Amino acid sequence: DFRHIVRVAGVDLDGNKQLRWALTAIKGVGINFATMVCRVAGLDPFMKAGYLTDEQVKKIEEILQDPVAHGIPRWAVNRPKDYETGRDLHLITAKLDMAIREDIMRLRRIRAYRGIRHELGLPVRGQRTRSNFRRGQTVGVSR
Amino acid sequence: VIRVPLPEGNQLFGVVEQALGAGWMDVRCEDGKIRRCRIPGKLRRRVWIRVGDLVIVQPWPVQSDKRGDIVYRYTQTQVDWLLRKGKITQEFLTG
Amino acid sequence: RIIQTTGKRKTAIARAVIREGKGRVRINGKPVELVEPEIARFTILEPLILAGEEIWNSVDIDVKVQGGGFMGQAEAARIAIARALVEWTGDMNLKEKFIKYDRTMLVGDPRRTEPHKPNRSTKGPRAKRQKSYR
Amino acid sequence: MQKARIKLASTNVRSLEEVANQIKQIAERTGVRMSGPIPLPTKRIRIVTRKSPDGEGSATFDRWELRIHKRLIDIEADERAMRQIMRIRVPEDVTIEIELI
Amino acid sequence: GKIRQGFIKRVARELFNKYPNEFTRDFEHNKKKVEELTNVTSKKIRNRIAGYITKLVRMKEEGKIL
Amino acid sequence: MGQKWKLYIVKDGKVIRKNKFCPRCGPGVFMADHGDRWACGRCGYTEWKK
Amino acid sequence: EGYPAEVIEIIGRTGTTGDVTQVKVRILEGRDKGRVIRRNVRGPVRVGDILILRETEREAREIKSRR
Amino acid sequence: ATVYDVPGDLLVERVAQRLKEIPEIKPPEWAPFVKTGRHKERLPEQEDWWYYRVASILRRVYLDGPVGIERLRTYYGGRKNRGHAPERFYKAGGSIIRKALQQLEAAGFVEKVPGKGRVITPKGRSFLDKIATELKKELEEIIPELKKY
Amino acid sequence: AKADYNKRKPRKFGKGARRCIRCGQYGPIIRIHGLMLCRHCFREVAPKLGFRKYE
Amino acid sequence: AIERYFIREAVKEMLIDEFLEKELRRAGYGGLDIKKTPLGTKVIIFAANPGYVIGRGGRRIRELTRILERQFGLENPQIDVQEIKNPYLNAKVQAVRIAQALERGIHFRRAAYAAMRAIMSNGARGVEIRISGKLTGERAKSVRFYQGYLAKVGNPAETLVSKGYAQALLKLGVIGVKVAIMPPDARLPDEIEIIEK
Amino acid sequence: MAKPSYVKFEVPKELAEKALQAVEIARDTGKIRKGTNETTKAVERGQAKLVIIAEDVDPEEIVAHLPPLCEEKEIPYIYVPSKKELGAAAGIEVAAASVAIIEPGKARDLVEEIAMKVRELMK
Amino acid sequence: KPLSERFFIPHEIKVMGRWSTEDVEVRDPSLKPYINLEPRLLPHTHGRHAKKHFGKANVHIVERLINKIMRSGGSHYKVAGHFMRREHRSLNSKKVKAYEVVKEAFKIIEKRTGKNPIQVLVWAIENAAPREDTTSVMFGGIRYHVAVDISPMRRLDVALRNIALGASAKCYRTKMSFAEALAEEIILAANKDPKSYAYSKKLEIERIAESSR
Amino acid sequence: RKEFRYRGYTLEQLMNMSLEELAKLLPARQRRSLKRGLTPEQKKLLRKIRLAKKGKYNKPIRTHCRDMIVLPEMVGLTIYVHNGKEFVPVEIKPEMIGHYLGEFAPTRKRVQHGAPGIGATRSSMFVAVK
RNA sequence: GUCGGGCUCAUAACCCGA
RNA sequence: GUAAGGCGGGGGAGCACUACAAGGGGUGGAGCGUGCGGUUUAAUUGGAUUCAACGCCGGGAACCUCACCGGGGGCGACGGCAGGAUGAAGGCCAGGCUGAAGGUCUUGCCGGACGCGCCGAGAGGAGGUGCAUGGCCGCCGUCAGCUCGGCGUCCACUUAAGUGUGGUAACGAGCGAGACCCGCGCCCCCAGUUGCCAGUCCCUCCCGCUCGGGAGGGAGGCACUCUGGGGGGACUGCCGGCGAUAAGCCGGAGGAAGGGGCGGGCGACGGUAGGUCAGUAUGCCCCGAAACCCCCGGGCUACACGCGCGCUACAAUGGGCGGGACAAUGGGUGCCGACCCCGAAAGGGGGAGGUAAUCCCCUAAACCCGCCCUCAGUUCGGAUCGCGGGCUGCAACUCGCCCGCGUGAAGCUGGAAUCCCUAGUACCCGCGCGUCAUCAUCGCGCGGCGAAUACGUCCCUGCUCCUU
Ligand SMILES: [Mg+2]
Ligand SMILES: [Mg+2]
Ligand SMILES: [Mg+2]
Ligand SMILES: [Mg+2]
Ligand SMILES: [Mg+2]
Ligand SMILES: [Mg+2]
Ligand SMILES: [Mg+2]
Ligand SMILES: [Mg+2]
Ligand SMILES: [Zn+2]
Repeated sequence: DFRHIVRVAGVDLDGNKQLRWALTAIKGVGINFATMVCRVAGLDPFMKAGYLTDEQVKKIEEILQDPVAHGIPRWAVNRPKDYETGRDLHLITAKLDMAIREDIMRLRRIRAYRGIRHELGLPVRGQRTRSNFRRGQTVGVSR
Repeated sequence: VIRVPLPEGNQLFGVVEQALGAGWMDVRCEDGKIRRCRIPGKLRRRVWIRVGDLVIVQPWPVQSDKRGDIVYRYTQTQVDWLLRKGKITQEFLTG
Repeated sequence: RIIQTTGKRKTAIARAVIREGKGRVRINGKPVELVEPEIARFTILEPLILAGEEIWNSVDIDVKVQGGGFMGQAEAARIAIARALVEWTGDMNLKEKFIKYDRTMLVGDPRRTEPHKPNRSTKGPRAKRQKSYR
Repeated sequence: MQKARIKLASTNVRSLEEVANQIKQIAERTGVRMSGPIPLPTKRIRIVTRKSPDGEGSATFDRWELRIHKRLIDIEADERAMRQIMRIRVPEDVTIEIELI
Repeated sequence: GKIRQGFIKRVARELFNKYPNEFTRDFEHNKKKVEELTNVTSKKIRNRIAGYITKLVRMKEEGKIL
Repeated sequence: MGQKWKLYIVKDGKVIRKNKFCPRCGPGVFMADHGDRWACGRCGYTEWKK
Repeated sequence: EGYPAEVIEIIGRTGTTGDVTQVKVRILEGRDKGRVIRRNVRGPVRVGDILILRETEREAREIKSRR
Repeated sequence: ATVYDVPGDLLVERVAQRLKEIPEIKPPEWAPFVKTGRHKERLPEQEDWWYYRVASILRRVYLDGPVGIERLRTYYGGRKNRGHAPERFYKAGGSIIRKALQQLEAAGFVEKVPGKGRVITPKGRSFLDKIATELKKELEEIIPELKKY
Repeated sequence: AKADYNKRKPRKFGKGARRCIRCGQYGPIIRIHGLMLCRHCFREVAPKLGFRKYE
Repeated sequence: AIERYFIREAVKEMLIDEFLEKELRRAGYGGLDIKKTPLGTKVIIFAANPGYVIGRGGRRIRELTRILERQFGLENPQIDVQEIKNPYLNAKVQAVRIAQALERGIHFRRAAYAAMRAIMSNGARGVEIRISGKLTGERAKSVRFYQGYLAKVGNPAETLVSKGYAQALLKLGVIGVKVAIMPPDARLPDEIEIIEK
Repeated sequence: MAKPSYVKFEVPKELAEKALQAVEIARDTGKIRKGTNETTKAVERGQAKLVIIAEDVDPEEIVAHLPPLCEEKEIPYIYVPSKKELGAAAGIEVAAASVAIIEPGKARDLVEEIAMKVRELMK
Repeated sequence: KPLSERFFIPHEIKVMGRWSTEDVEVRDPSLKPYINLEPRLLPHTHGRHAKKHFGKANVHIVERLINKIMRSGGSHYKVAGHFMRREHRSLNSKKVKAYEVVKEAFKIIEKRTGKNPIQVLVWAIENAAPREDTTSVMFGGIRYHVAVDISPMRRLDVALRNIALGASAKCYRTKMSFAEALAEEIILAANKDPKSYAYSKKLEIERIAESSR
Repeated sequence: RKEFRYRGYTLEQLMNMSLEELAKLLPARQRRSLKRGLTPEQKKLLRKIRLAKKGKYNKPIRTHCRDMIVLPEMVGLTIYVHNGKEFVPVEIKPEMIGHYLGEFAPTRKRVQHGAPGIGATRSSMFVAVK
């Protein structure tokens, strides 16, 4: 009954790892958050992912669609207090990066100071730029 | 605005064609007449001139041909400063 | 009758007390049979293990140690225990064996750290920065 | 009774022992008990400061220090002794404090 | 180098050829008889004068003084 | 330095000062006549002139 | 392999930077067994040591008058 | 026998198992989603991590007198991995310790000294010393040197 | 009034809230155990306060 | 605590003394000492000519106490003038006397020789004067005079030699003076005698 | 106190003397309130004792303030011949109008004579 | 891990309480008075020797082995390829850890071979000690590199350092640990096997020393 | 996706909220700054924006206070902000509320680099000073 | 041959990398 | 021209981990913290450039600091002039200009003598000059020199040393070295609170049920530790061998300690036109209604690039989770905050005791035991960015610090070159003070754990003496 590749919520994940570490392959889940959803779905976080039957994948995917309505606190979600509505949302692989893209386009529309630094590709959180952050290539005077 | 040795009185601009040695430098002036400049005593110690750098000089009206005298020098900060205002034209350096 | 002695090792003072008994020895309340870093348990056992299963089973010792660290307290306890065992019994064929083996079990160690000087001053007296010509 | 408690403190350690000994005398000449001068830990204050006015040269420092010595005395409350300890004429750099317990 | 100092010798001689029978070959006797015959107020300085006097009394009592 | 001290509503036969006093200080110090309020002059009052 | 020798006298410090020492050794088994020769050693040496050497006929070049 | 006669961690392991019978000790319902301090990085891995912390706090006021919360936070602190900067010590949180002491107090094992902290009652001394004796009785079967005392 | 534009502002924290008692400068001021002096004025008047340089 | 009391009363003396230097430069200020009795203190000022410090019938002293009570602490001050104990062993005074003789117009080699002669007459062991400024030229110089024994390095030359410094402003610039004296009862450690019978 | 181009009455010389010479002696002893537009208010309160109003002010608008107001107070006053002497009697060197004072010290006999003279004479 | 081995109580003065140095035998007459094999229950002397000339002669050999692995590796000389700069995760002043790895090495050596572990170590530190070398000599003006002889104390020091460094490379970024890489080095040296590091270094020293006689 | 909503509230809806029920919908910085009150200069600026909003003050609004927090009273009008030398027009739109006022007026000019000069490398230092 | 870094108080000569 | 002896790729002797030799750890290659040169700007304020410039000017700058850029507004003791009690200098309710302002103006009141519209002078100046000075400081150098009433100060040997002993046209001296001062390690006397608890005695509680063992209080005592005033102890003194038998040097006993006992303070006559006029003092030259004094907003925090000093790593000589162990220096009234309650955390509300051996900061980390990971760009590494919650402050966008969830860059051991260290030292690990309203990858100190090698040479890099 063992399976070598299981597919849960989009991406398919390994079958010879501990369930808590196979769920990290999803972009939008870390190790602190995967432990929570294994403890809420009610199954051990040390079992090998390949032993997941179908009902358990269904429960996991359900918990991934609204974590607050199942027991996860609301200080432990991906983005709390959504900008369009005051809900508490946790987003994953394909809809997470679209949110960040729109969050940067908003700052670029009004021409804020933090959206222009995104335009130019320069440091945004106030670092110093004389000695580090050197991504370009050398220049000379003469030899 | 700025403290630059622009033309003040009877000034000239020095762009040397060749150094023969012994204090004589020959400049390719827009005049056409080859001016053979010399050196005073105050600049032969603290500053240091070479070939190809625009400098300032003072001529003497004697024949208005072989004359000239440096009294101050130009930096690298100013060589391209004296171009945007159009005070001097660069094409006489390349033609 | 009872006796009491002293031992010191780099900011670690130890006070021991000996008397007639059954053979049990406690250090701060812990029996020496239960001390975890074995390299520290074998240090406080030599003065006893070198005197035999005979003198060991006629005394009760208890040491009060404070200061220093887990290895600077074991040697303080050892000095205290040897200095006490050499007085209770009062025989010198035992003081002989305590000096062929280790002379400091009975005279002590006078070494302390050295004040640091100013070039880094937070690394040591003689550690300095890194020179740089050019 | 009432075990008055005198507390001296000073920087010159020589100019302290003589006041302590005056009090020791005054107690001995009379009939009254006294707890000998109890030494409390010295309180040295220390200040490190760079030695040059500008910033050139290697950096070398100073270590200035000021030490302050303290004592403690208990004594029974007798007018024959209290009166005598009131004309004792402390020197200038000696600070004295009395308070009944 | 444990070189003897200049004023140690200069006094250790001056009070050995002035009282040439008041110093024996013993160290601890000299140390006392030195502290009372001079105004030395240090302690490392009377130890060294006592040592030099001992070395003088053991050389002049055996033979050739140099 | 010119001359300006007049128009106190003062005549001959009798005198009736035009601007009243400032209650804050005693008598003597007069009032202002801006046209909407009575301004002290050096005290502090905006009682909306009577 | 190798015949041993016993160090009985030191002569001083040779070496381009003061590292080797010249000594006088006495062989004690093999073809010679008793001849006294001179050799150079690298390291700290006492009297009474026992070196292990592999040639027994080299006779280190004499030192500059020991001084 | 007392708790001075045995190794501490084997005792804590044995005491935690007994603590699962007192119906007053039960983990708060925000326990599956927390870590124990700002100096840690990941959440506790064993499922009964509550019982170990409680049973370590009980043995902790037994042999350290009247003690309060802000001193049990310095014991349960540690070193931090704060990125590119050098390591540094920090205290621990408070709720995990406060709930533990309140639940122990409701069990009867500790109590409150007015203005000094918390002590252990005769009932708690009985509880710990009995288990310590039960542990030592089976630790003389392998080290026959603990027989003496 | 013309007496409102030569008058300072009363800071109470910052480098401009403490100045040397003897020189009058802002910056490197010792504030240990009360004393309030430049690091330059202390070093030249410490022997008269009673400090000594033992070690 | 207590150290804050011990070093709050050492700064008041320092400020009062440093003000009195400037104020009483002439007539030769020597030094002071405060005595704190109940209900008030007692200030003593060892000048060298009480005539200038007291005033005309004592009208300078009124101003002095008014300042010493308003601009400094000293809730109830009482001044009285004195005379220096030994003016020729107090280098901090000879520095000022040489400085004044300079800025009055005397050559810088008569001043120093006269001063050294007086100090070594009144019974000192040895003296050292060092005058360094723009004397005789436009480039600075420095000269040095000395007479007898004088320790320089070590603990005995930190407690036994008395030393002072003073400026002598002139028409061209300043000139620094530095004097140092060793009193006639010194006794270095090097000096031992044989207590004989 | 208007210009002499105002026929109020005649002016004698004795009161002039013993009232213009009444100021210096009262100046070295009291508190002086010079000028006109200053003590108009003090006499509005009525505190100034011996006011001394002259006849020199021109033009005739700011000139008659007290003669309309003398009829409501006690106004112990005189008339003054000219101005320079009034500036010299107290204060400064300008053309003065009414140098009124309070508390004439040592100068009360002249008060009792000529002040009550001018009181009983006219008002 | 078994409590009978976690709480260990010795009753006798043997080295580390487990093995006895009575029938070990130093065959080499040169390295006889420098290999110390006296009773010495515990091997830790708190560095009281490195103050007197020729002092480290009376220090038990097991302790010299323990002191010479409290290092990081090769920090200014490449050893078998690379540098081995291990900062902040080296056992530079941790003696407890070095003591444990030497104890575990000895427990593995006693099992694969079946002999007293110190007999094997004393065999190994004689096959790794070289007896010829090379240096320079200044004389009249020039130099030229020659052959010299090695004194026995230096032989012992070089042998021990070479065993330490040879064992300290087989455990670098490899699946093998350090307690067992320290046993695989000793077992291999005492067999005069080429795969060693300490034995090969003696061969390559003696060879290029003979080349220049 | 056509109207602007901040937390589910439209503009004219979040416009008549008070200053304490709104600050629950702002980030932590803005809430704390609104809770310690407006500084007197921001009070003089708000006193002048509420005139320009009702009927009066047809005259360009200028300010130095780069710390003002864009609030739903200021949506529509164009104010000028001092960037160190000039007053820069910053028209206020929804999606600006919450942000600081200086966040839309830059203070340093963009740097477009030239060519290294003498001393820029270790090969041009000692061959040029003579 | 070109840019960059090393060695020297600094330039030449010399060593290394792109 | 802005104040008319030393050296030599010569010879001897002697030294030093900022020299080598024998060793331990690294830097140089990747990312970031910070200082510098250079480019950019309205300004990105200045000084320092081999050792001896570059976490240096105690320089961790949000306002102030501040010297820089854009704007606004103030100040001439004192002499003598225009004018001035018919009222000089000066102050304000409301409203305009304004970033905001009785600063100016509209509007009318007030105060009672002076008077920058004028002339001379004067305060004040982080304005020039450190190449006009004083004071202070770094380097030759803690080297052995520099001189007085060419020699003496040279030669042989000796010393850390111009430190000593002999021979000497030399004999006597001074300052520097030494002596001197502060700590550390061993023993004794006097002291016993706020420090200490061993032996006796009362009282309560717990365990194998108590014969034994343990834990807290109060009665008592200075026994031990400690605190700090005074004393002792070590002198080449004793034994053996070199050297003359003298100066001295090697080895050993006894000793807590051994050959300046170990670690620090104190830097001669002079030079370096070395640094500082931007710590204070000061001559000359310049600004003097401005280069002086204040207030608002920007800047020193910009970023194709070359360099210095560091922090974190490239994994098993480890990462994570849960348990268990042991310090010292210092600081506290504008401040330290035990103890109870609220929160998941940062944090929030009450609040004893402390002006100090009395109460607080203050149950350190590396280390040990159990389980998961198994050589992989990973359960290594933690830059970079999104959303949300807090603290200090009059003010956090430029441009502060802290917390939770998410994202997951280069990096798989480093070319030529090059630095620091000789014993409780170097390496590894955390802590306290300074600066401080808030902010430590820094300076200065503290303890924890604890080695390898050599007791030597003048080969390289330097310095001191005699000679040529
Ligand atoms: Mg080159
Ligand atoms: Mg600023
Ligand atoms: Mg200079
Ligand atoms: Mg010299
Ligand atoms: Mg210069
Ligand atoms: Mg800066
Ligand atoms: Mg990780
Ligand atoms: Mg900010
Ligand atoms: Zn100052």
